[PDB]
Amino acid sequence: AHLSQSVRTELKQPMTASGLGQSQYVQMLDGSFAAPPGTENISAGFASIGDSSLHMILRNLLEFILKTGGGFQRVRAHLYGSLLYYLQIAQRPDEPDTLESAHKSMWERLTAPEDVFSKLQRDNLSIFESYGTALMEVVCRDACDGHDIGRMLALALLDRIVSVDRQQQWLLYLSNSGYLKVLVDSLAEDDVVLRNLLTPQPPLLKALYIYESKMAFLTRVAKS
Amino acid sequence: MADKFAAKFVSHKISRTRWRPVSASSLQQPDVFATGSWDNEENKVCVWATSDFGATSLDEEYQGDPKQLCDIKHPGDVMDMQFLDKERIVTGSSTGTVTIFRHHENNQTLSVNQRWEQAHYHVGSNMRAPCTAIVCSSPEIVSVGEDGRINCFRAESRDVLRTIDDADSSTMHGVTFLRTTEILTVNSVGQLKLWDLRKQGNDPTQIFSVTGERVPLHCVDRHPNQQHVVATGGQDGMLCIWDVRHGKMPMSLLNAHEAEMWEVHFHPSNPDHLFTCSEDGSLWHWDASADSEKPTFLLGGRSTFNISRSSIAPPNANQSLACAWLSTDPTKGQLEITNLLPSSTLSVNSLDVLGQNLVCGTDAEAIYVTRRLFS
Amino acid sequence: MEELDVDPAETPIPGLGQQNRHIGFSWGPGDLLLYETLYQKQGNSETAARCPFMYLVRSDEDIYSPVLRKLFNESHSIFVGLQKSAEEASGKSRKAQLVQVSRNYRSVLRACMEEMHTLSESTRETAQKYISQISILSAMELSWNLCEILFIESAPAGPLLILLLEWVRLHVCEVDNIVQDVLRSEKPTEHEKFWDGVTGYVLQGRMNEARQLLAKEASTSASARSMCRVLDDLLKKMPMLHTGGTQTLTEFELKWQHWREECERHLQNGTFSSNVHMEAVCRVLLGDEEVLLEKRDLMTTWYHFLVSRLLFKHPTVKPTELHFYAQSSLDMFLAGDSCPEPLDNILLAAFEFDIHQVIKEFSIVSSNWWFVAHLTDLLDHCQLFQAHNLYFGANMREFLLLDYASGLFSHHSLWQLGVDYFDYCPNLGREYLKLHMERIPLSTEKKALKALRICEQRQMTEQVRSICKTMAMQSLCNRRLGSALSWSIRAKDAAFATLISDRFLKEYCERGNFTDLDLIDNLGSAMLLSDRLTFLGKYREFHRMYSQEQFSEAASLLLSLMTARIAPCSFWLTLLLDALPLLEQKQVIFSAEQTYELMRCLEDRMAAKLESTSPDEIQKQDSSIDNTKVEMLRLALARNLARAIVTEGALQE
Repeated sequence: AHLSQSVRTELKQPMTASGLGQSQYVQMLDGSFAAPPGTENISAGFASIGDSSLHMILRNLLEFILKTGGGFQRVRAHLYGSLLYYLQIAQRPDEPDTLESAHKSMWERLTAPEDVFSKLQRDNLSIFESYGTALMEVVCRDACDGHDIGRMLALALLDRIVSVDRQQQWLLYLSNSGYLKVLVDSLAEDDVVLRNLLTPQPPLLKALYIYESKMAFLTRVAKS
Repeated sequence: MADKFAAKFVSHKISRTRWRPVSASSLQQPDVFATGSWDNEENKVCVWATSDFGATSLDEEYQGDPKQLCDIKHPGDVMDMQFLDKERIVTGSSTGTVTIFRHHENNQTLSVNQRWEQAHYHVGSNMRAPCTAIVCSSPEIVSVGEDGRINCFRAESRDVLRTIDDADSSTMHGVTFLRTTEILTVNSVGQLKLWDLRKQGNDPTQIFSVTGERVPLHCVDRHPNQQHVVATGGQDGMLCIWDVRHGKMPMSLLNAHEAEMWEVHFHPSNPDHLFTCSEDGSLWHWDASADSEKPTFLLGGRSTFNISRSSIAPPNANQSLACAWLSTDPTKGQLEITNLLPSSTLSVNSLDVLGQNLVCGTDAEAIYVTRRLFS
Repeated sequence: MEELDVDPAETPIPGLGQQNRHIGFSWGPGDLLLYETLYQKQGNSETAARCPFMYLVRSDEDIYSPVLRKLFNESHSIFVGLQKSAEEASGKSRKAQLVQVSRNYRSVLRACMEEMHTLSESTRETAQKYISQISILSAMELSWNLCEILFIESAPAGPLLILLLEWVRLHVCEVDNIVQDVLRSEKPTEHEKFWDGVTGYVLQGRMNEARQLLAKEASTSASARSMCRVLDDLLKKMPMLHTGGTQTLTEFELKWQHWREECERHLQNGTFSSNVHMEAVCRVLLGDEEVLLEKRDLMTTWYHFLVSRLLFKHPTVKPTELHFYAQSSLDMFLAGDSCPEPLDNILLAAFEFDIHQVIKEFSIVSSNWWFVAHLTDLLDHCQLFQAHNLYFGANMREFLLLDYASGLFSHHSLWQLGVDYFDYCPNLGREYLKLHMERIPLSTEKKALKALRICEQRQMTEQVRSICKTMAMQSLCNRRLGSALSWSIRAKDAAFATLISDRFLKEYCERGNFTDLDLIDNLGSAMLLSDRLTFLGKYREFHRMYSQEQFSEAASLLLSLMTARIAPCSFWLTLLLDALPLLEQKQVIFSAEQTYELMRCLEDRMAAKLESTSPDEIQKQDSSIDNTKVEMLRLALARNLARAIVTEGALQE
């Protein structure tokens, strides 16, 4: 959580504060006149040392999920929370939909070098793919049968993984294994509990947050 | 591999299965087998045919259910069964009786041909004792029992030809012919014993056993072409290989099953193959043929890896036709091991193998038959 | 449970109690032994007729059926497969898996019925027993398939009626037999049952097959051809629900109402007034209850009549309304002197969604717990039972599985299946398994070794000891001392090992040789189980060393066995006599010191014989043979001592 917060805090300081006062006296002695220095120094904080260390943290976090059995419901909830905070590091910041962002020609969007976040998201997805059906089975089972908080976080994790899964491998697994049908069929069980929440003095709102997480995940699947 | 066996439910437990012997001059495949039952209200001996209805289709999956031809009531459990010849089946009973049945092919019936009602009994009480194993070398029959006795019969002789009284102080579980006048027995104290049937005394000629803790030995078979090579199976599920000329210890000890090993058989005409069955519900095929690639003397190639096992073998025995089962070279003895049945049968009590055909019987009240063992 | 106000089912036993004889009884593990008794000797008749018959009453004849044996082995494989899979699947995938498991159970029932049918055709004397078993298995598959639809598949409005039409079709075959006979006729349209075949297909919802029969009539009858075309068009246009359509139940109901108004308009216009059978089929399409009841004989069952009524009046029926229509259909179909059968109560309870009443009625009607045990297990995996423990500390699932497994333990080949059922009983299964394992009839060493492996895998150390002790006692009764000793050692019973060791020593005193040499030679660390077994194994080691010509070691061991007092006092003569050949050797084997110890052991025994002899038994012939043996021992000891002193004295220079 604090790693996700520190990376997001670095990204919010704009680059105008490294240009006033004290290193300008030692580099004036290599005279080579050739070519304008005008693009290569803009991105050197987050990107040159981070990728390998983050991929190791992801692998180890996925392995720690697989080592936890069905008895460790609170541990699982923390690990799904950790994985959601990790997946938030690779998230592109919401660019404002300015009228000028549409002046960027379709040509500049096809020839722009791949953004560092899209590289990290792809490399993270290749790591999820290396754990195969074992990780898919654990997350899908905890989304259907888990404890209230575990179900919510597993559904939020599925919403996030399916949002980045361009090959639709997780969607194909969820359909072919029947978990997508179990999640849909359980809406009839939620109906009985959701009716009780409309009373002036409702029970604990846990069923509402499970329903919201389930419907958010189904809404995500419906976008393809 | 599950698609190799036709399974027949028969509504009684099968203790024994044996193929009818085919003529060595016939290109005929074995099509007839016998079964014995146990732990039923009325035990029986049955004769079965494998169905041959002429599938001139190279592409239709074999669904030929075995058909019962005939049966006869058997007093007590069928503890062991062998064909004496094409027409005669010999049985050992839990009543201590040895019985010869005759199959009449013309009317598909069984009849009692001969019986020894007190083949096995405890000395001093005259109480019946189970006849636990029998072996045939036509016209000779040998039986062993829980009374520790060895009996010799001839199929046409009403009287027992010879009894070895007090041969063992323990239950004998298995018997096989080493030679025409020599047998091997296995017992409840983990001994393999060699007997000369012409010796007037009651002492074994040789006794073999494992070093350390002794477990019961249940089964024994002799390599068909190499009379000195013997296989045994026991209570710990272990396959033991013996050279009965070379020491009193097994030559090899192999993890074969997770429970009691009921039968071991070398393939009669292709003895680079061996078969075992167990209480664990498995039927294993062992293939030692991987070393029959004639030593094509060519070319050199280095590489090292260490793994420790202790064997003290002195370095002077001639390269005379190494039995694949006696090979001690960890770089040359690649045994291929295959479970032939799908996971989850009850006990596989018996197997028999003839040509391309294998039959086995189970406590799942089922007979399994294949006719394409090596396909 | 209020105690059942049902008179207990009287089982009349033919020939028992003829002549005012009292009945004696003994309970077995699943059988009742019955015998006649003379409970009152008033009168010295030494000719009182021996009880000539002992009756064995069996509660479960079905457990012994060769065909039902396949049912129990295949259903066990399905059951164990279900229990192993219980952890792996969530939501919709789990429901589809449980429906597949239900279908696997029904497939085994169907295969058993087909086999019984083929056997019934072959064998006239057993045919009646197979016919009654086929009827019971048909009632089980009928009710199981209904429970699959209502509880496991939990079929919603729409798909429900499609599944009920399929249910009736799978269990009511009479219409297909009628149509096959009609079609084998040279002229199918002139056949008496032709219109019964058309009407029967319409009642089953089989509009396409009814239309194929009507096409034959339209070809034969030029006058009926216009009416056949109208009726073919009505049957073709009939709205059917499909298990994958985008159609709403409301859009279906509107199309169905419009189609029904088209049927009614054709009837009111007198379109069919020249053909009573086409008019009757059109009235069936309108759901006319009088005409449906006139066709009772084509439906044969009230539940086929129910499904026909649902098809033509209530095609969008809800699960919650089924019981009302089922009850009404039963009452209308049974409106004469016919009482409801026990199967009707089961099917009504299923339509009421009362699973407890379905289980209860089947537990009364069935001889065997198989149906109720497996159906309840499968429905428990559907989470349909609340975790209410019964007043006896087990849930309903565990109770029915325990009784079913106990039933399997009564049978000589099926008791192994009962083991695995007890492992899936969490509260009482282990204690039931212990109790039943001790009661297994151990007729063979192979059966005992199987039972031991099962007990060892489950850490059942007391049952392992009990089984080994039973086998040791049976082997002892059979005069197999080596087998008895081996089983006693495995039991770790030191007292029983002592008793068997004393019998080996007695047999040696009588015969001069051991019967089971190889077992005693291989005792190893088990020799330490008792002092008497220690003595027996060391005394055998002495005979082995003596046979190997190791006379000095054998002499030292023999002396150690006497001095350690591990030898029983009755056997001390025999030990001293076995020292005679070593005392008489040309070489001095026993030292002067060792010879004095042997002399002391001889005198200690002579003293003990003087103390145990009350004065009145001095006069039977065994006293003289013992005295001659003692004189020989004294002479041999004196000769060894004289030689030992000379040899030891000659080595001290």
